[PDB]
Amino acid sequence: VRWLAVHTLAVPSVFFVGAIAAMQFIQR
Amino acid sequence: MDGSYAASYLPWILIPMVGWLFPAVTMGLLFIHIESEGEG
Amino acid sequence: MALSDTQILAALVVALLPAFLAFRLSTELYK
Amino acid sequence: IVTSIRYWVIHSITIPMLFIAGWLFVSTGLAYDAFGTPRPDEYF
Amino acid sequence: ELSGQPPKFGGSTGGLLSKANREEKYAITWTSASEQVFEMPTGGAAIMNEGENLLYLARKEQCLALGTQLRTKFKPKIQDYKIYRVYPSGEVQYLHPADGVFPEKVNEGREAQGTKTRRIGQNPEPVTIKFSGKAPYEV
Amino acid sequence: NQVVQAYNGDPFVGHLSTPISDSAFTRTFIGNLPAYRKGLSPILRGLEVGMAHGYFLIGPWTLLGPLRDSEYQYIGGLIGALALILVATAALSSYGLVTFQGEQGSGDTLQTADGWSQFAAGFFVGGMGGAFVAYFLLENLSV
Amino acid sequence: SHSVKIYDTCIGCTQCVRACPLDVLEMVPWDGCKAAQIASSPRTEDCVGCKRCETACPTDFLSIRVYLGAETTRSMGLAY
Ligand code: CLA
Ligand code: CLA
Ligand code: CLA
Ligand code: HEM
Ligand SMILES: CC1=C(/C=C/C(C)=C\C=C\C(C)=C\C=C\C=C(C)\C=C\C=C(C)\C=C\C2=C(C)C(=O)CCC2(C)C)C(C)(C)C[C@H](O)C1
Ligand SMILES: CC1=C(/C=C/C(C)=C/C=C/C(C)=C/C=C/C=C(C)/C=C/C=C(C)/C=C/C2=C(C)C(=O)CCC2(C)C)C(C)(C)CCC1
Ligand SMILES: CC1=C(/C=C/C(C)=C/C=C/C(C)=C/C=C/C=C(C)/C=C/C=C(C)/C=C/C2=C(C)CCCC2(C)C)C(C)(C)CCC1
Ligand SMILES: CC1=C(/C=C/C(C)=C/C=C/C(C)=C/C=C/C=C(C)/C=C/C=C(C)/C=C/C2=C(C)CCCC2(C)C)C(C)(C)CCC1
Ligand code: SF4
Ligand code: SF4
Repeated sequence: VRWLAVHTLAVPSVFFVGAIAAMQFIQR
Repeated sequence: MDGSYAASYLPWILIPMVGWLFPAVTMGLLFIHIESEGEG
Repeated sequence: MALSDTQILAALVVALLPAFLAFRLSTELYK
Repeated sequence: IVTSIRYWVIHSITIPMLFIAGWLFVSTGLAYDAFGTPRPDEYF
Repeated sequence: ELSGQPPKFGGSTGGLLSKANREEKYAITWTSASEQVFEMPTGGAAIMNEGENLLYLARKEQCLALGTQLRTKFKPKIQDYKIYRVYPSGEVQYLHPADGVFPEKVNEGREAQGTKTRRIGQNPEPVTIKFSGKAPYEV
Repeated sequence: NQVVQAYNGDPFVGHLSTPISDSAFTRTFIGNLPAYRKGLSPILRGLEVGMAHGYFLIGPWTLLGPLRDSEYQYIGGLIGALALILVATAALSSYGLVTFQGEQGSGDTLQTADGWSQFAAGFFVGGMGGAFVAYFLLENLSV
Repeated sequence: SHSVKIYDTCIGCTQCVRACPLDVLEMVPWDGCKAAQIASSPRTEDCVGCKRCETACPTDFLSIRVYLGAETTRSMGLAY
């Protein structure tokens, strides 16, 4: 349903963008 | 707040970014840069 | 007649280019 | 009504903790370990 | 290392801070013939012992102010005060007096550094030494 | 008799002994705080500190905030507390990044880059926990 | 640190040395004046630029000049 249709994309995207945000700092 | 101009949703997100997100990010980066020791 | 929202979005997309050019110029001037 | 309140509460619990979970996952030695990606020190 | 016998003082809040044990501190030692009262440059008055005394301060100016007070504000004057710089690693550098003779009087063995051989009115013009990273006095 | 003397036996330091600077009750109460306790991991220190500091922040917006009149009152307080704790964690992380980026020691595990980062993460999660438990206590029904 | 320079107009009057509170100046032997002594600044790294030495100088304009430059912990007179 619409609930899954939105959450299946939303719930990993925030995780991934937080990951990339941290990688933007982990670089020496 | 809302208006009758086209794309009325643009201020809703643009103004908070230019008011909170952008200043927070630039002050954070500037604070990090001005404090990096060495390489004078 | 008033502008269309597509015009506003296109204006933002166009304004993306001077932002990138300004970033490049500032980084060049930093050297 | 109360439904919007619960919607806001549910969307406030999860988003920050998810972002911070991602930040913690890649900040510690977990991203390299799980995915097999080598850390820059080991490179030869 | 150094001597001891600190002056009898009740302490104050105007003394040392973190820098003392992180960057440097200063020590001043002197021998007094009587157990008397002097004025601490950090606020308040303290009793200095009869014999040798050692005092730790945070700035060289404070040590030299106490030295001035010792030299001038006592009828039996004090001329043997010594000022050292105490590094956080325990290394102690003897600062004042440099050669043991007071700087106010001429003495042999000095190098005469910092002296220009010209008048202050004969300094080079700023424009002529442009793009040299030096001001007119530096040349 | 004299309740005021030198600070920890050295008068020449810039401090004085007071019934609140080195009293037994003062040292006992301070030494047992989460930021100063013994044998506590930095992550758990941060969790404990953040729990309280986010619990108490729920107050002012609920009673004085712009939404205090409406039913969206405790929610407004919760949102304000969450935003404040988020900005607090960002500031903590920035301080940790800029402070201990030089030489690293393990004499104090809080005063090191990894220790401070763990402190910040635990502080974040504790802030969320405390703010949410405060909201659950204050907010009526909604269950 | 600040730079303290002594020019050839000094008369060996020693006022500058006594006026200095941080022990930067010194009296050295010389021949260009009647007093046969001149001022030197061996410890300029301890000078705070308080300009007391210049205020004590009696010669026309100043035989001793102080130019303020890079500020360190010593030259800023910090106790913390
Ligand atoms: C320098 C020119 C300028 C200025 C002062 C403003 C000012 C404003 N714009 Mg605007 N805008 C501009 C150019 C400008 N605009 C241009 C060229 C575009 C086309 C892309 C837009 C598109 C635009 C939209 C779509 C919206 C605004 C909005 C706003 C208002 C919200 C605050 C803001 O700027 O953030 C938002 C504005 C932006 C993110 C625009 C990007 C900045 C432009 C493109 C370049 C500015 C560069 C500038 C020279 C940098 C100088 C640095 C200096 C301070 C040191 C504010 C009155 C909002 C509004 O009206 O709310 C009611 C809104 O929704 N602007
Ligand atoms: C809005 C401000 C505010 C408030 C209300 C609190 C509240 C709290 N903090 Mg907190 N904190 C704050 C800002 C604040 N914090 C800031 C800005 C920082 C950054 C440095 C911290 C860092 C911090 C740490 C690191 C810790 C706390 C802790 C605590 C809790 C225990 C109280 C405490 O620290 O002992 C009270 C405060 C002190 C003992 C500090 C000295 C305060 C002065 C000197 C008191 C003067 C004495 C005087 C004689 C008293 C009588 C005066 C008058 C009544 C006559 C409590 C929930 C502790 C905790 O986790 O608890 C669970 C803890 O370990 N805080
Ligand atoms: C000190 C001055 C002051 C005070 C007390 C207030 C008070 C208030 N303002 Mg306001 N404001 C001020 C100056 C002030 N304002 C200024 C200068 C501006 C800009 C010109 C604004 C702009 C502004 C806006 C735009 C809005 C407010 C709003 C509010 C209300 C709720 C939001 C709030 O502040 O709580 C939120 C909570 C905090 C800001 C943080 C709480 C800080 C805690 C309580 C400190 C406690 C310290 C602790 C006790 C130390 C002891 C610890 C010990 C026990 C261990 C509240 C009545 C909002 C409103 O409409 O409400 C009616 C709103 O929308 N203000
Ligand atoms: C365990 C995690 C989550 C749960 C259980 C959850 C639950 C829900 C529920 C019950 C709804 C229905 C309310 C509504 O549609 O108005 C909803 C809607 C929504 N959720 Fe989540 N949520 C979670 C996480 C997230 C996250 C992290 C995002 C990030 C963007 C997200 C995005 C959305 C969006 C955009 C909607 C609106 C749907 C619509 O308008 O059709 N969700 N969520
Ligand atoms: C008690 C204590 C200590 C002593 C503290 C004392 C005596 C006083 C402290 C007072 C303090 C820290 C007050 C703090 C006030 C904070 C305020 C007023 C914050 C306001 C925030 C607002 C209104 C935010 C608004 C917004 C948010 C949250 C956003 O994210 C963006 C939007 C917006 C701007 C609206 C010390 C000794 C410092 C440490 C010890 O551990 C604990
Ligand atoms: C992707 C995409 C979309 C959205 C696009 C969006 C959202 C675009 C946003 C654009 C923005 C936000 C543009 C911002 C522009 C900023 C500019 C042009 C800044 C210029 C600065 C200049 C010229 C000079 C600065 C300076 C110089 C030179 C220095 O040396 C130092 C001082 C300083 C002043 C800094 C949508 C979905 C619609 C459609 C699909 C494609
Ligand atoms: C980009 C752009 C631009 C620019 C902009 C800028 C540059 C901005 C800045 C920004 C900024 C500048 C920001 C700021 C912010 C801030 C904040 C956000 C703050 C907050 C605060 C608060 C929150 C407060 C609180 C308080 C206190 C502290 C005390 C008293 C009380 C009260 C509560 C009030 C322009 C215009 C050209 C336009 C185009 C684009
Ligand atoms: C521990 C703790 C805490 C604390 C925290 C912290 C410690 C914080 C910090 C914070 C910080 C530490 C922050 C910082 C900030 C910064 C800033 C805000 C900056 C700004 C900037 C600017 C202003 C800029 C300027 C400029 C420059 C510099 C150059 C160019 C130009 C310009 C102008 C741009 C809390 C309370 C939470 C709680 C409890 C625990
Ligand atoms: S005060 Fe002037 S004239 Fe006298 S000794 Fe010093 S530099 Fe020479
Ligand atoms: S400026 Fe002050 S500290 Fe420097 S030499 Fe002159 S009197 Fe001494």
